[PDB]
Amino acid sequence: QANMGQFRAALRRIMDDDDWVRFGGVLRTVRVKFYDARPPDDVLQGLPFSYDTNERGGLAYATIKYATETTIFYLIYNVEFSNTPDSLVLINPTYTMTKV
Amino acid sequence: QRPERIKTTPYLEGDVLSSDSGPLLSVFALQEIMQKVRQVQADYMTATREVDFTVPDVQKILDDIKALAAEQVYKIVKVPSISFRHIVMQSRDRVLRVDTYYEEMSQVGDVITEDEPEKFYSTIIKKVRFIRGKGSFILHDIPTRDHRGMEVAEPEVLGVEFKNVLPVLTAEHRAMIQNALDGSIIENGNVATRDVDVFIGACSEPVYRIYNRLQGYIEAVQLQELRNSIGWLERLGHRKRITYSQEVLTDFRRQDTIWVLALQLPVNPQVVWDVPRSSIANLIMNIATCLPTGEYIAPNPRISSITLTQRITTTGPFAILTGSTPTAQQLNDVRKIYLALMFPGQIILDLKIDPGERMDPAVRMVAGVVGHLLFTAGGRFTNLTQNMARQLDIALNDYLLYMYNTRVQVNYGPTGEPLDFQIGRNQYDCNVFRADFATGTGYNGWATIDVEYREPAPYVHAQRYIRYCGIDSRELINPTTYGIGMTYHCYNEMLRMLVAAGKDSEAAYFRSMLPFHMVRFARINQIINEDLHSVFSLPDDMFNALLPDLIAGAHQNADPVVLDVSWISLWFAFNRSFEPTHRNEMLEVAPLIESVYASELSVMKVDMRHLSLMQRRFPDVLIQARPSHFWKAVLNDSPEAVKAVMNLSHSHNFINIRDMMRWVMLPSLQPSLKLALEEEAWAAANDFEDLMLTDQVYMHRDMLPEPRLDDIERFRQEGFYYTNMLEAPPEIDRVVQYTYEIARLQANMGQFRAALRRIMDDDDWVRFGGVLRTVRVKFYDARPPDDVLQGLPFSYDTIKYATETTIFYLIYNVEFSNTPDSLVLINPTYTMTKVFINKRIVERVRVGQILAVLNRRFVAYKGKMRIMDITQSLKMGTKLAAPTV
Repeated sequence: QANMGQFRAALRRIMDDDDWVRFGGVLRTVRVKFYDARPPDDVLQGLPFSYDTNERGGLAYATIKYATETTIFYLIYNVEFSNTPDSLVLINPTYTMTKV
Repeated sequence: QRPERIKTTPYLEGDVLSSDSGPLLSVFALQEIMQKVRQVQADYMTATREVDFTVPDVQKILDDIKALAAEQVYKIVKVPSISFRHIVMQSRDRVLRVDTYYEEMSQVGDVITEDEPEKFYSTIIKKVRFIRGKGSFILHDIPTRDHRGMEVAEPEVLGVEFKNVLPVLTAEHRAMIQNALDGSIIENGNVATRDVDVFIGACSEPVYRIYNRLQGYIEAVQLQELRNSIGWLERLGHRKRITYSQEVLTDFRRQDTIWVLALQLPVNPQVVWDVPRSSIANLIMNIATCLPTGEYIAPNPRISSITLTQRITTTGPFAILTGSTPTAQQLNDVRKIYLALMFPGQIILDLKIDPGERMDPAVRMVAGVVGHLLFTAGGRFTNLTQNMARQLDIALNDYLLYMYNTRVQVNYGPTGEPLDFQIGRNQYDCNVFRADFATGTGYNGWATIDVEYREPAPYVHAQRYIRYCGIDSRELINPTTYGIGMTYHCYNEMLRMLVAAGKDSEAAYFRSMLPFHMVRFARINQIINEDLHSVFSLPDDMFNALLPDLIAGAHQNADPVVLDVSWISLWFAFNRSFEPTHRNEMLEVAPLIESVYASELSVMKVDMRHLSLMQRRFPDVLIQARPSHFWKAVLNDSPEAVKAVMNLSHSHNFINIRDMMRWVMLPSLQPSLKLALEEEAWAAANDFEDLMLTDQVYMHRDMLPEPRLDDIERFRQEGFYYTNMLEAPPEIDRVVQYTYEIARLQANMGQFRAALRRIMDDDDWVRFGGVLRTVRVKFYDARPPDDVLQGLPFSYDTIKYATETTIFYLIYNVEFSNTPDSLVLINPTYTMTKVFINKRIVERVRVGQILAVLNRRFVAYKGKMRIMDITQSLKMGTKLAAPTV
C-alpha cells in the first residue's frame, strides 16, 4: 500500500468505518499506569507504528516500523462541589486509540 | 550475529596465527605466476621475443573501471548546431546554399594512402566516432516568442544561418522572408499543462538518425527495466546472504523528472569468457572482487595432550612438528595451498625442490599421510598434478614400511609399484591408496559425491555446488550424527590402515583431529558456494572438461596454473583453519563493474567486426593488410582500464590472427546505450559518400569559361560561377575504364602518358575507379593557383594511384570599369579533374527557397523538467516495496 501510496488513506477509511486493526503478531511488553487527571497526548493519541519517506538521488524510499511496547492506563475522575452539570461536556470529543 | 559462528564448547577455540585477504592474494598470485616464468627463462637458453613480465596494480585498475561508469555519452543544449549556411554573391536574388556537415566531415581524419592500412582503419574509426559524437544531444528550454496569439520559435534555434542575406534583399523579399519565419509555430502552444516543445527545424540526415535513436531510447527505457535490474540484484543478494536495511524502494515518480539508465545489469557470461587467453585474468579478478577477509586459527592445545596430575602428562606423537614455526617462504606455500583449495581445477600444485634445504626425513613421511587426507585427486576434478600424486604415494609407502616399534608381517605383491603389499595381522590391502585419476581412490574424492546441482543459480553459466568431503555447510547449524559420528570414507580407511600397521598414537591423534578437519572443509565449502559466485567463475562445461583433458594430455583453452610447495607446508596447512571475519569491500559494487566491462568489450567487438569487411569491399586499397592492423587501430581508441583488464597476464603479446578472427565472428554481445548509438553510427557510415570518400573521379579536357560583359548589372544578377562538380556521370559510350594494375603496368612500361594523351585528343573520359579517395572542398572569389586547376588524379614517385582531389567553386566578380571583352585571352586555360558525389553539398537557390530546409521535427523538454542519471543506483543491498516475479 505504500508502494501504491494508499497506506494512510486505507487506515483512515478503516478508522472511519468503526473497525479494528491489528499490526502483526509479535509479543508486546505491557506497562500499567495510573492517572487522576487528563493524560499526556503520548498515551492518548500515540500511534502503534511509524511511517517515513525520503527522496534520494531521484528515487523515493519508505520505512515502516511497529512498536514493541504498549501501555494500560486507569483514569480516575475527581470533581469538586463548584462544578456545573455540564462542566465536563465538550463540543468535540477527545480521541484515544489503544485497546489491550 | 551469524549462527554459523556461534560456539558453545571450547573445542573450536584457537589462537590467531595470521590473517589474509583478497586484494593481497590477487597480487600474490600474479607475482608467483610471473616469478616462475622469469626464473625458468633465466636458467635455460631461450629463443623468443622480448616480453617484460611485470605485475600491475589491481586496485587502481578496479578504481578506474568504477570511474568509467560515471561518464555520459550525451549532452544537454538549448539550441542545435547550424547545418546550413549561405554565401552571398553579387546577385540580389540568387545565393549559394552550403551543407556544413560535409564541410566539417571532409576535414576529419588523415589522408588515405594505399601503403598504410592501419592509418586507413584509424581514419575510418575517427570518422565514425565523429558521427556518433555530433548527434548525441538533448534539447532543453528552447527560446520562444509570442506572435498574434500563439507561440513561435526564435530564428536562432531553427538550425540555419541566413542573417548575412537580409541587407541586400528588396522590401518584398524581406517581407516574404519575415512571414515565412513567423510561420514556424510551436505545436499546441496554448495548452497550459504542456510538457514538451515541438517545432520544425533543419538538420543533416546522419545527425538526425542519432538524435531519433537517443530520443527513442530515452522514451522506452524506464521504471520496468530498473525494477528488473533491482530484482536480479535481490536474487543475487539472497544467494550471497547479505543483510538489508529497513527502508525499501517505492515506484513513485515525480512529474518533473526524466530518468536516464544506460546499463542493464544482468550480464551475459559468454561475452566475458569469449576473450582469448583470458582465464588467468578472470581468475585474478574473481580473487580481487569476491574473496572475503579472515584469520587463520590453530587447533586447541588440549586435543593433543592431557594432564592428569601436576607432573603427569601424556606425550604427543608429533611434538617436534607441533612446536615448529613457519618461515616466510613456508607461509607463502601455505597461502598457495589454500588458494589451490578455494579454486578447484583452476589451480593445481606440484613439488618444489631445493637442494640447499636440509630437513629431517620424517617430515616427508608425515606429509605423505597428510596429503592423502588434504587433497582430491580425481573423479570429477583434481587439486594436484600426477607427478605430485606419485611423490605422495611414494612418501606414504616409505612411512608405512618404517617400523620404529616392533615389526609386523608384510606380504609383497609381484608388481614393483608403491603400496603393493598387505600389512598387519588382518592383512589390510594398501593397493587402494595408490592414485588413479579416473576413479579418485585413495584421496578425498574416494566414493564421495563432490559436485551437486540444485535450484538455478543467479549466474546462468555456473550452476555447480562443491561439497568437499561430502559435508554440507548446513551441518554446522543442523547436524546429522552425534559428535563421534562425523566421518567420511577416505579418513576412515586411513585410520584402519594406520591401526593395522602398528601405529596407534598417530591414529589416535587423527581420530581426535577429525572434527576440526571436517569443520574446516565445511567453511571452505561455504566460502566457495556463497562468496565466490560471479561472472568470473569458470563455466560448467570447461570445469567438467578440465580433468579428462589433463588425463589425456590434450590441448586446453583453460590450462590450469601450477604452483610449487614444500613438504613441511603440508603439515603447516593441515594444522590451520581459515575463518572469514569481514566481507569484501567491493562485493556490493561488483556487478556494475562487470556490466561496464562487458559493454565496452561489446562495443570493441562491433567496431572490429565492421572493419573486417573492408578488404573484401575494396581490395585495391588494402593490398598489404592484416587483421592485426584493424585490431591495433581499434585498441588505440579504447578506454585504458579495459585494455589493462584484458592484458593482466600479458596475453596481448601472444595471440595470433586466427584468435583475432575467431573472436570477431562470435555472436554474443551485451546491450547498452553506447552500443546502440555506435551501431546507428555504423549504419549511417555504411554509405561511403557520407564519409567524404569516393572513387568516381574522372578526367576530361575543359577550358575555363570567358563570358562577355555586354551588360554589367544583368551579368551580376545571374550569379555566374564555375565548378568541377558533376551533375550526372558521363555517358558509358565515351568513358575508358582504368584499374590500378593496368595503369601501373603501363606506367612501368613507360607508355601511360601517350595513352592518356591519345584519349584526351578524342574528347573522351577516363575513370580511375577501384580505390577510395580523400575529397576536400574550396571556394574562390578569384583565379585559383595552378596547383588545383592542373591537379592530376595521380602522381609520379612508378606512380601513386590515389591523391586527394579538391572540388572547387569559382565565383566571378566584375566591376563597372570592365571592358566588354576584358576576360578574353588569346589561349585557353585547361582543367582536367571532375568528381561525382551524388549529394547536394552546394546548390544555387533563389531567395524564395531560403527556408525550404526546415523539414525535421524536434521535441524539446521545458525548463521545469529535470534530467537525472540513475545508473549509479545499481547496488546490491536495496529492497523493493513490491518484489518482481
